[PDB]
Amino acid sequence: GPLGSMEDFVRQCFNPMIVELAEKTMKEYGEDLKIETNKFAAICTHLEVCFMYSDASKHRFEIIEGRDRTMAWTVVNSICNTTGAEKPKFLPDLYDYKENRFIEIGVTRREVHIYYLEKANKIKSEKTHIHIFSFTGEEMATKADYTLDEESRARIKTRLFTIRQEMASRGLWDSFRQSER
Ligand SMILES: Oc1ccc(/C=N/Nc2ccc(Cl)cc2)c(O)c1O
Ligand SMILES: Oc1ccc(/C=N/Nc2ccc(Cl)cc2)c(O)c1O
Ligand SMILES: [Mn+2]
Ligand SMILES: [Mn+2]
Repeated sequence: GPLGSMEDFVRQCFNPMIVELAEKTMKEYGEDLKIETNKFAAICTHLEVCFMYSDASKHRFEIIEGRDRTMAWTVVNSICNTTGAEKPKFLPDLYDYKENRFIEIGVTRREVHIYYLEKANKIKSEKTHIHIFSFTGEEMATKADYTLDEESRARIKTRLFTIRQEMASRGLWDSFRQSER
């Protein structure tokens, strides 16, 4: 039927804090949200997932993603100094105080195993744990260790589904999906 605006969708669907942080991430990349709207949506989604992952167990995780790059590195360095954790080469998304490791969060509509292998190939760090979510409910994680319980992860998955369903309902899903990578 009607074909909506992705910008409208993002602003109606995500929390304003998430939207603004997303805008900042894009601006930090010099990129224009009004042209790269699908990517804007992707950034909001990834942010929301990182935030949900953290809220699934308050104070277990330190959030790295969403901060200014400089500030993010200061947080990472302080964590490494306090815990003795090995400094990663790339900025990760979270730190798990319980399992004593950084976490990289991926969100994709590509096939999750391939996506996982790509992330793990890029990272090169034996320590950073990778957790990949797809919009279809599949997930993939380092050493089949999924960190959180089924309830929490299902909450994340459900949110992803809701996003996909509302996109599809506005006619936005095809473009969004095809726009990855
Ligand atoms: O889920 C994630 C996927 C990618 C990134 C970081 N990407 N960084 C990056 C991506 C593209 C260029 Cl050209 C330069 C740097 C990242 O920080 C994530 O949390
Ligand atoms: O030009 C670009 C547009 C989008 C992306 C990232 N897209 N990520 C994404 C895109 C679609 C789905 Cl369904 C899930 C995740 C991106 O990395 C780009 O460089
Ligand atoms: Mn990140
Ligand atoms: Mn990530």
